[PDB]
Amino acid sequence: QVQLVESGGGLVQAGGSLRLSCAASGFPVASGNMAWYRQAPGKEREWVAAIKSHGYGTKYADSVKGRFTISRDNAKNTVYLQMNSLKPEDTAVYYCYVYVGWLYWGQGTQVTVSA
Amino acid sequence: SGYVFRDKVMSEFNNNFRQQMENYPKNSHTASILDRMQADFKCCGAASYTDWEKIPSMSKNRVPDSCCISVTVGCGINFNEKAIHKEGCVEKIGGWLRK
Repeated sequence: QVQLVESGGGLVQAGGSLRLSCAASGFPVASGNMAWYRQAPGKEREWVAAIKSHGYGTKYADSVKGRFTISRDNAKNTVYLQMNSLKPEDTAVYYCYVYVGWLYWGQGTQVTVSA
Repeated sequence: SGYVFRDKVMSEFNNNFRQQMENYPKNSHTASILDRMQADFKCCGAASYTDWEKIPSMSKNRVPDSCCISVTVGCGINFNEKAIHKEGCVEKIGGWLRK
């Protein structure tokens, strides 16, 4: 059992904020290598934020350093993606992945930034 | 919304383990029982040793001494990551509660 259900996607203005969540079911998030990906139509998919298992650290793509912050809540087994100072170049469908030997992902959620 | 387990008995054992982790620094009798499980089963926390970072009255950069690979007095104070058990306890201790 490997479930990944993204939620929290929506429409926000340029410079606004948005918070995504990745409700994982079937394994503890605290001991899982999880990362947030995104892909806009036309462009190629890319990883933007990541948090490794235990205290192996977090990692961010250069285009989102300082703006995005990945978090990990154990009471809800959910990985969050806090997106501050959003740009129209961040308009994409955001997926959360898990690497446990192989890769598993979810359906994704739509994020759109106007102006 | 997310859950680690699907069975009712397994998920409630998971919360019971996490509940007594909250009562670890509030009671010496409670802390001694968890120190045996963490020492005998060679594990730390519910799912990972990083669970202790969320426990109030648990000092920063500190895990219980029973989490150390070699249990010595005070080994958990300002612990090193390479000297403790990172794997959690819940799965290996009560995995037989699954359906």
